[PDB]
Amino acid sequence: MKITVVDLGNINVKYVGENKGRFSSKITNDYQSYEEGFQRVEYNGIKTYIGVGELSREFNKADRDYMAQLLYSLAKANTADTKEINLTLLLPIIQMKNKTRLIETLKGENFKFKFNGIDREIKINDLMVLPEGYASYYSLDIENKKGDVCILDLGSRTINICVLENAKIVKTNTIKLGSFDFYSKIKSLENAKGEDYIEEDIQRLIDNGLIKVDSKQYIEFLSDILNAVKPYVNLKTYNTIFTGGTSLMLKEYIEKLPLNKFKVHPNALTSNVDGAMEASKKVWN
Amino acid sequence: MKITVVDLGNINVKYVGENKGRFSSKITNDYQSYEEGFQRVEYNGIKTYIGVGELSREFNKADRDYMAQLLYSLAKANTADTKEINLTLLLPIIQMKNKTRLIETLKGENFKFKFNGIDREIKINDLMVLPEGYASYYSLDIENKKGDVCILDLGSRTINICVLENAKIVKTNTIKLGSFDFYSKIKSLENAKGEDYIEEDIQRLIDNGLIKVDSKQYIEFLSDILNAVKPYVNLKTYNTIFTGGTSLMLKEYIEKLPLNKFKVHPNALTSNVDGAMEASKKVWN
Amino acid sequence: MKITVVDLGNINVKYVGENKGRFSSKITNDYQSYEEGFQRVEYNGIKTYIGVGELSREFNKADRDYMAQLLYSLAKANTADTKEINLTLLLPIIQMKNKTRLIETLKGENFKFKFNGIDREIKINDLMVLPEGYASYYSLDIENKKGDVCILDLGSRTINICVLENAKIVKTNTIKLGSFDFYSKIKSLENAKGEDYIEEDIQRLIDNGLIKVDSKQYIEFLSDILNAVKPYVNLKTYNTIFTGGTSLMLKEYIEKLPLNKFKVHPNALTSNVDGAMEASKKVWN
Amino acid sequence: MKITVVDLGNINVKYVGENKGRFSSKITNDYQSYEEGFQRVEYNGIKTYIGVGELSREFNKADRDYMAQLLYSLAKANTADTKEINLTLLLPIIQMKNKTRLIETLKGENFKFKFNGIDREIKINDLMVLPEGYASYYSLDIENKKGDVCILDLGSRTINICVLENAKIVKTNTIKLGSFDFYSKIKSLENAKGEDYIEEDIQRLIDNGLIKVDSKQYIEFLSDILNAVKPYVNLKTYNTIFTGGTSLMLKEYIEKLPLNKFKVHPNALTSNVDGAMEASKKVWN
Amino acid sequence: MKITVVDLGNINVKYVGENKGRFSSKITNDYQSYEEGFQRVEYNGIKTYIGVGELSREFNKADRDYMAQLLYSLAKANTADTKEINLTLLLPIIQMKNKTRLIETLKGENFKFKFNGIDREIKINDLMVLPEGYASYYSLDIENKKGDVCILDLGSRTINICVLENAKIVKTNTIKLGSFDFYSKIKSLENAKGEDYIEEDIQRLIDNGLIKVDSKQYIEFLSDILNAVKPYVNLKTYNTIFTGGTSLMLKEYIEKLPLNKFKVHPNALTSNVDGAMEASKKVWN
Ligand SMILES: Nc1ncnc2c1ncn2[C@@H]1O[C@H](COP(=O)(O)OP(=O)(O)O)[C@@H](O)[C@H]1O
Ligand SMILES: Nc1ncnc2c1ncn2[C@@H]1O[C@H](COP(=O)(O)OP(=O)(O)O)[C@@H](O)[C@H]1O
Ligand SMILES: Nc1ncnc2c1ncn2[C@@H]1O[C@H](COP(=O)(O)OP(=O)(O)O)[C@@H](O)[C@H]1O
Ligand SMILES: Nc1ncnc2c1ncn2[C@@H]1O[C@H](COP(=O)(O)OP(=O)(O)O)[C@@H](O)[C@H]1O
Ligand SMILES: Nc1ncnc2c1ncn2[C@@H]1O[C@H](COP(=O)(O)OP(=O)(O)O)[C@@H](O)[C@H]1O
Ligand SMILES: [Mg+2]
Ligand SMILES: [Mg+2]
Ligand SMILES: [Mg+2]
Ligand SMILES: [Mg+2]
Ligand SMILES: [Mg+2]
Repeated sequence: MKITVVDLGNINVKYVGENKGRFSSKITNDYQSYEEGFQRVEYNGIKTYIGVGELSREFNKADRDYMAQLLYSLAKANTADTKEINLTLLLPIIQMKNKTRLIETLKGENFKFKFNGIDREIKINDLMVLPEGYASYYSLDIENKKGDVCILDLGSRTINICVLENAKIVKTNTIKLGSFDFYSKIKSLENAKGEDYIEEDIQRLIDNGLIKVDSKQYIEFLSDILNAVKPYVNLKTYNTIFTGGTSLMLKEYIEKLPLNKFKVHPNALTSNVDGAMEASKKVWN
Repeated sequence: MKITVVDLGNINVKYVGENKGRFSSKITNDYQSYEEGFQRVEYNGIKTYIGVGELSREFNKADRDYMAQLLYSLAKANTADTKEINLTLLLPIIQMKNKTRLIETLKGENFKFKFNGIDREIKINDLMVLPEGYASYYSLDIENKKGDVCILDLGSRTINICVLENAKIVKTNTIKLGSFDFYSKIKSLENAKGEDYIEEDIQRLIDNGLIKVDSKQYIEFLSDILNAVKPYVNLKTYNTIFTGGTSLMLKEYIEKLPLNKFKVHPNALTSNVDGAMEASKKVWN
Repeated sequence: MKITVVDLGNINVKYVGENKGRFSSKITNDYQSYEEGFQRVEYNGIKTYIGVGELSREFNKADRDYMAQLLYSLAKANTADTKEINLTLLLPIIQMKNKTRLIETLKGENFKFKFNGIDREIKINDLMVLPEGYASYYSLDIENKKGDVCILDLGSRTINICVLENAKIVKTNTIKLGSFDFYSKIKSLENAKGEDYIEEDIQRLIDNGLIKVDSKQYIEFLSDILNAVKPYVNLKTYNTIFTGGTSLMLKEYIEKLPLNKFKVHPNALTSNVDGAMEASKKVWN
Repeated sequence: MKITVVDLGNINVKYVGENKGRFSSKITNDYQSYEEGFQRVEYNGIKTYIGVGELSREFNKADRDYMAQLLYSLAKANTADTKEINLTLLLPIIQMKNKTRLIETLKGENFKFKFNGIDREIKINDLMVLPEGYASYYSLDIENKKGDVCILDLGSRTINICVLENAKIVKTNTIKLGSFDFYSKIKSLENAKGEDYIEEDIQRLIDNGLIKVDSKQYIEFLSDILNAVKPYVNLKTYNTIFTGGTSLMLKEYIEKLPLNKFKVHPNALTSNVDGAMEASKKVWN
Repeated sequence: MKITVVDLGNINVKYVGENKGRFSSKITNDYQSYEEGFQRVEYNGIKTYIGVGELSREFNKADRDYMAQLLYSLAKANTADTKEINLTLLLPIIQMKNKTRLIETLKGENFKFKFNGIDREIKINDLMVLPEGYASYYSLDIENKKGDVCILDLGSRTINICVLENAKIVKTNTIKLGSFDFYSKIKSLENAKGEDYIEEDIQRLIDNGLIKVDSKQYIEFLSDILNAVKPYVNLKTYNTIFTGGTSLMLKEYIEKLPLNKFKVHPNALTSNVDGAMEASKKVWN
């Protein structure tokens, strides 16, 4: 009956159901003293604390312990009364076959968990999967759907390219690149001097004003990503829809490109979500 | 019982059966991630995606992998219930003998395929072949049949000339020329500057308004093609029926020629089809 | 006085001067910790490390930062004592006009750089440019020069066609295709399962024996490239000289083609170089 | 003349000269009653006792009081008669520039110290520095040098990655992680109940059989470290040489990994040393 | 109804209820002659004198005879008329589970005692527990709450670290270190000569001017404690709130640190108290 959409991502998780929201992808099984105060979930005896700790960089996220984050997001989005729902997940546009390994472990399965001590249960009627980026096309405005466009999702580690003709797809591909590599680049020179920064606590340093990120590093990253699209797409053609958090991160620099026609998707963070979410309304409803 | 007509072409495929239509000749065996969303056919274990990828420029189209496009067109035109049909193909007016290599591989053969996962089968009672251009004469209006006319099909790569006396043919020939050479000419100067266009994604650029095609390039192409007909035909004589997509592409420029009597065939795209299609009604029915 | 020839390429750079050689086209401006141990060049304050990092896929290589690779190759080929030389570059047979943008930035210019810390300078008397593929004709054996031949360079991203009559050219063209597309095809199915390969570290995987490249993928690539030459050349005619690294990559499969007369150029890697290099001896000497 | 190599480390110090050996990195300036019985060194009036006390966890070990441990190791390795030597230190592969701050304070300097009351002096002709991990490659067996390998040093607090092509480096990086974090994890749950353990006296508890370390904690640590290498290296590729004491600590669990090609370096403790030590023979001798 | 907060500590006890205050943690069951004149409490027949004698150094203070000090503090803070109250204790941020052993022995229990001969009774409605250091965050000023801060309590024997994001915690840990170790260090060299000082009567000697504490011993202690926080926190980041009596003891030396942003909490002695005390108002009121 209900519908829930979850983009696990690699650094951020974005959920939309009865209530929408997002949080950080950090997950840790490390033992903790003051359990009351943190967000956590316990499944079949193993406990995990969310929003802190490691980052789960493993590629092919079909098997990167997509276990605690999913249930936590389901509990946060919907309410306790809800028991049966329809899940619509978003996988990268290249790892589709892994959905076979997904459905087998989820479809028609009842999951019981704690969610900060308030034990509850949940079941899912049927599971559905959509490519990343392609989903966002549905959230796109009508004025851009008619034309031949290119959905370009700039993920933390994955760039997703989906070229759409007039309501049809032509090209689909993925690139191993994203903001994580930029964070690694920054830490490569920061940790060198005397410091101990890592890819996790580095963005907050930029936000609070400790790391002085020169404007041209963003330009270098822009050139690098745009150097990873020429073999597959000519960005001057195929009016482009930038999506993902990296797009918001680089928008003021993207807007000054030598591209005839383009734009940065509004609410890009949830775009890939909302789009797929719209698709759900089309299928079950 | 049923009758189906298929013009494979070189850039476009045009089918007419219980339901008519057309699509692009692009075919690719390349591996694909998001199979659901594309049009495809799998035959004896090998899968091909239609409407995208390469273009299959091979001449003598009797052997240019006329395999996936044919079955896809048959499935799209007719319905699943249909099992036996009569196929009427259109070959160029010079490669007739290759029909011997065609019939042997098709007549009395049952083909099973997927067509986007919905497996089905189909058989063909008997195969029939007609020259290109000659077919369109049947689709022609009565007012032009009586006079001595010249059917001139301007294909993407082949120009077909068939001179008809009063219900009889006198001259028949083919020329290696068409819109593909024009696309090559345009890309020769476009790719030179900084770009990466090819013969496939170049027409769409003209359509959407990126390539500024000067009016006189069309005139140059017109002179080139009309320079390829003087040895065989005097266009002032032999009232001319222009057919093919190139005719629609150049019609407003053809209409201003110093020719006493001529015309551009209506629905030229399907003309060569409809004509031959009429012929089928004459033979089996 | 001296003469130096440099084929920048897109994946490999090939230099010949007083000392010949080649290396990889990978270039990175990324910050590096252990600078001693890598090959690098610093120009006007910006440092670049060669043989590692990105790949610079940008087409129209007249402006793809042809800056560090050039100076590094000049330093490696010649010696420190040399100050003035004559440069003979090789551009694709379609981007000639870009030579105007080249000469202006190079002719009569003195470049100072580090080359792994040993600072040095160099000047170039005059600059010269030759088409790709056409150059290799000079390196060709005499037995093939007399006949009407077709120089076919199979680059990593560009196919160069130059048809030569008896010591004269007739046809000249370029196609966007090469081994880079093959690498993209392989990674399209490899990255899908669970992996993280890209177009850079994929050839080494084939070489060391991790990727199982089926024999028929090479055949598919051969058909694709040979499907990109029919509109311009009939390979049965115009005895063919295959050049480029891709020719060595596919030679044992090229040798089994239904072509009456052909061959694979020896030392094809440097052929395009040596040929043009011979031309230099003709002009200045 | 003589050559001495010193790996200060963070928990253990490893020296090799005329006589090889190792000891603990614990250093304390705390006042002591029974000075006779402990190992100590007094430099310019300040006394320090080695093998007991604090642990000097400060990162960027270029300035973590690398003062008493160094002289103590020099005295223990060589003999009293020796006056002039050549020092070859090992720094992490990311803090190279700090060598500038090192040489200035050491090169051409005479150090006098007590070494348990037997006053002596020593001078160093010239100082040399090598990256950690990279050094161990020289100690590696010939059978592994030819292939493209990955030196992976698992330090107490630092993971050092150095990817070597055929006798050349491609990738170099550091991660803040090691056995110290594992000790912190263990104490996090041990100290909680009633105890007072710290990161220093915790390994001895495991060795003597008081802390019951479940087998799966080692697996968790293995996954954590292997989660810190995917962005930079694919361990299935790049045949891996594990080095460092942590490798010996986890070897029986490393040996059961799903890695096609790998190994644990013999005498890993001194590997990083011996390797660099070999390098010294190449330079001065 | 009433609310009472008690920080037992290890050397000092700090109570706040209807009347606030503090005293020394010294407790002795030793027989005493002149009982009138000392502060004491007798519980179930056993008498204890407060403010003199031993010091109760036992770690895991959930069971270090937290019996007489508690009742004495309750009697001193509130008045005789009060019978029922709500207790809010402060435990270290690592020994939470011991609260289970606490509540069972206190919740819903009536305690009768003497308190210097004036017999009285008291009951507690419900018991509540909070981590040390975390509590002080509530007492903190608003200007520091919004930012990502680090509460650092420097106890007599325990260092408590609690890293707070924007109103949320991320890291929580404890270290065995404090002013008691400093007192032990001082006595190690004082008792050596001819004296008989211990960890109890040593601070008073500093206060009254008998022990000449060199300024650099405080610096050594500062470095030692700051050497015990690098693995868990980078003090340059995470604006720091120093709390505890040791902070007041070292404040003039803390203020001269190379830290960009920090401060010493006002009334740090009661900070950990007041904070938790505020929390009580939030829960019951
Ligand atoms: N409000 C914001 N302002 C600036 N940058 C943001 C904001 N929200 C997210 N980002 C950036 O966008 C990135 C999030 O990418 P994300 O969409 O989580 O990757 P993926 O889609 O692959 O999961 C982060 O690295 C973050 O720096
Ligand atoms: N609706 C249209 N408007 C303008 N041009 C068209 C249209 N449809 C087709 N064309 C042009 O006609 C050509 C199609 O030729 P086609 O009939 O497919 O060749 P062939 O008959 O040899 O298969 C294309 O190159 C296209 O540019
Ligand atoms: N010794 C060799 N053996 C097998 N393949 C090779 C060898 N040398 C080069 N190649 C292949 O040839 C290609 C080099 O093409 P290249 O000549 O650099 O392109 P371009 O001429 O466009 O710069 C590479 O992709 C590589 O796989
Ligand atoms: N003989 C041994 N048996 C088991 N474990 C050992 C042995 N020797 C050292 N170790 C482990 O290896 C670690 C030493 O790491 P080390 O090489 O000193 O770090 P670094 O290289 O960063 O200085 C220690 O934590 C210790 O537990
Ligand atoms: N007014 C003061 N002036 C100077 N130092 C003080 C003062 N009050 C307390 N101290 C110091 O602070 C310490 C008290 O620490 P405390 O907060 O009791 O530890 P805990 O919080 O672990 O119980 C004592 O060692 C004392 O020397
Ligand atoms: Mg994403
Ligand atoms: Mg046709
Ligand atoms: Mg080339
Ligand atoms: Mg080490
Ligand atoms: Mg305290």
